[PDB]
This record gives sequence, structure tokens and C-alpha cells, in this order.
Amino acid sequence: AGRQSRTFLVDPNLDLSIRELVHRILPVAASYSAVTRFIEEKSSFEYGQVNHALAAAMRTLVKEHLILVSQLEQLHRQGLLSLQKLWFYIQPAMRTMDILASLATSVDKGECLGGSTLSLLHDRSFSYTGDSQ
Amino acid sequence: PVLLSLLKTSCEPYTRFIHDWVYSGVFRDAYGEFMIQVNHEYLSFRDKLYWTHGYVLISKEVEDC
Amino acid sequence: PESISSLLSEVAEYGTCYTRLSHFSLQPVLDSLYSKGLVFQAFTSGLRRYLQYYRACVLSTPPT
Amino acid sequence: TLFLESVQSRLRTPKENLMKMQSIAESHLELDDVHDPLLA
Amino acid sequence: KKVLSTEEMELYELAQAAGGAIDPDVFKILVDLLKLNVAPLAVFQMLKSMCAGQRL
Amino acid sequence: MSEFRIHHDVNELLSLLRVHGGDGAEVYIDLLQKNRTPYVTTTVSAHSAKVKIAEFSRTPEDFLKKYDELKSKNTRNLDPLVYLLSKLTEDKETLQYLQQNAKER
Repeated sequence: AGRQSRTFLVDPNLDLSIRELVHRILPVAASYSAVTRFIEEKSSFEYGQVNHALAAAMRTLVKEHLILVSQLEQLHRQGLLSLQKLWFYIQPAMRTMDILASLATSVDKGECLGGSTLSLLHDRSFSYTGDSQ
Repeated sequence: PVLLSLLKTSCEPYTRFIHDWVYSGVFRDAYGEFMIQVNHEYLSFRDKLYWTHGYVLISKEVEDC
Repeated sequence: PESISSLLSEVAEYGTCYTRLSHFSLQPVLDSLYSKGLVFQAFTSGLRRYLQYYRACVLSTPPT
Repeated sequence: TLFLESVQSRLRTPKENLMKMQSIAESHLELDDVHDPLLA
Repeated sequence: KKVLSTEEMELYELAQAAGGAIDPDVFKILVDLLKLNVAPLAVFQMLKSMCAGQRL
Repeated sequence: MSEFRIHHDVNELLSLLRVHGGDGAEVYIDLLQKNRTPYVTTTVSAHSAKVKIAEFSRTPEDFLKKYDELKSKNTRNLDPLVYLLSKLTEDKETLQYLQQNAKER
């Protein structure tokens, strides 16, 4: 619905603990969907070269995310992925995608271009003084 | 040990603010946690008042600041 | 069942502490409405790490 | 003790924990979370 | 409200939520003063000096 | 912007505040210009300023939510505006006078 993050519907007949763990993991998929929409929108020439380069850099991290998700799929095919193991292993990916979705949302809400995008990126980089990753 | 770790982790942003304050006189306290506040109107002053009021250390509650 | 209930009550108290502490530490983002400051936000990040370690320990507990 | 030892002799009578914790963390912690040694 | 820009309008809505019923033209001029990178402490001192003489 | 935009803005503010006499407009201009830095060097603790306004705001939740909204938009002068509002909330007399002028205006 609009420029909102993607929401997911989980089957109500799933176990409550399973359903809650899915809802904890789904934020990664919501962030990925938000980042992909941001990447696809801000990759337009009209968004300027800084926003295009930002979208390409985000696309590289989304590609790494797809590699990670493909690894989780491969582990699942091997039966090595439990919901608790997925939740633990996705914690870094969940945080990365949440940061990417927050940046995507901030760039899109501020209509940042050129020096305003660099200003926003500087303020975000300062805002992450406590998170080295 | 866990309390020491948590104290270190919580001081890390505060230690960064302290570093910026000490090296550049830049108050990097986003939440007003540092004992020094900068009143920029007098920081632009080119007299004694620049030093006294441009950046003000909260002195009354030194223990709290 | 009464003694088992007592043991389970103690275990439930520990689980209650875990879940409530996780919720308290779960205050995630130092957003502009976060008034506790960056030291508190970093503390909550460390607490999230601690709770992650706790979850890891719980999962490391063999069900046998 | 000296008496007992002498009597028996005459009668011919009668970091590693940190490493274990690190291995446990590696087996149960996600790769990217730095172990805190005081917390560890 | 037409005196204030959309960003200035959003700041005016925020100021109203802050409890400040400010005139949109006064808020617009204040935003223009803030756009000139004037220190807000000096702007506050200026406002105080301008208001102190006007007894209700 | 015009070199003398500050003089127009000050004259408008004097007219809007019904300040009798342009005697001293030069003093207000000189105060603002002497304390006007071309760079936003004042790292204002917006969190504490937000807190002061929320204690001052009749709608503190709305103030905090709007601050986080404007920050997510990277809205310029947000923290300066919140600081200005906090300083007006500190000066109850100035705030009452401004409210009465706004009502009269």
C-alpha cells in the first residue's frame, strides 16, 4: 500500500511460535522488498547520478542478500536450517536489511539529490557511530 | 564482567563525543549527556564572552553532567 | 503434579524473566524520538547482544 | 599426612574454559556477533 | 498557511503540536532567519528583546 | 538571497511585532550578524530539545513523532526549530506576548 514496507500474510494454522518466528524473519523480506522498490525507483536517470550510484551500491548488497538467502535455501534442502537456526543466522541479515530499508525510506521521503543526499548520508553515518557494521 | 562490557559499549558513543569535544571543541552530545553545552550565539563572539558563553559546561549538576 | 507444578513455576519465572527482559531490551532503534540518548541506545544494543547470547545458549541446550 | 605417607610407604600401603566457551559460541552463536570476552 | 512552504508548513504543524500557535508569516520569517544559518540562541535573544518592550 | 535580506526580515519582524520605533533595528541586525555563522557548526542535542518541547508541548507524542518524521525526511532546520521552540517555551513571557500578537494579528 503506497510507499509502505511490504507486509506479509502468514497462514493462521501454523504454530504460534513458528508463526511468530516467521513474523520475526519476514522483516528481512519486507526490508528486501522495500530496498528493491527503492533501488528500482532511484535507479532512474531523473533521480540523478548520486541516487543512481546509491541504487547500484544497494543492489550489490541485495545481491549478497540473495546469495545468503540462496545459502539458507540450500541448507534447508539439506535439512540443516531450523526456524531457530534461520532466526539466528538471519540476525545479521535482518539488521543489514533493516538499515538498508531505513536508508531507502529516508532517501525516498527526503527526495534527496546531490549534496542533500551526501548530507543525509553523512548524518546517517554519524548516526551509526555505535554500529561498526 | 557483563556489566563492564555493557558500560564500555554504552560509553563508546559517549567516548566518541568526548573525542570530538576534546580535539575539535565540537560538542557531539546528541541527547545532552555531556557536561558542556554550546550556546552558539556567544561562540561566534570574538571576546571573553566567546569563551565563557559560546560553550558552557553545566557546572551546577557536575555530578549529573 | 503439585511438585511438578512448583518446578515448572520456577522454570516459568525464569522464562518470564527472559521474555520480559528481551522485550525491555528490544527497544531497537535510537530514532529521533529516542530520548534515552546514544549511551542508552548502545547499552540496549549490547543488551540485545546479551539476549542473543542467551538465546544461543538456550538453543545449545540439548533436548535430551 | 607425613605419618600416613610414611606408614603407607613402609607398609607398601596406600583459557581452556574460554576456548571451550568460544567453540560453544561458534556452534550456537551467529558468525557475525563478536563474542564479548567479559560477557563470554 | 500559504505563506509557509510545505517544509515550513510541516514545521508549523510540528510547532502547533509543540503547543506553539505561531502566525504563518512570523514562522516563515523565522524559517528564513534559520536558513541564513543564524544561531538559534541569538534569534531567541532577539525575539526576547523584541517582546520584552511590548507589555500586554 | 539579497545582501540585505536580513534587514527586510528584521523590518518585517518589527512591523509584525508592533515594535514601536525602528530605533535599534541596527542593534538587532548587529546581534544576529555577529552571531550569524555561515556554517551550521552548532551540534544541538536535538534529543534533549525534543524532550524539553515534549514536556512543554500539549501534544508531546505528536511533537516527537513529527520530529522523527522530519528527521526521516532530513528536513532542514528541524533541530534549530525545535531548539527555538524550546527557548520560546523557556521564556513564558515572550511566548505569551507572541501568542497575544498572533491572536491580535
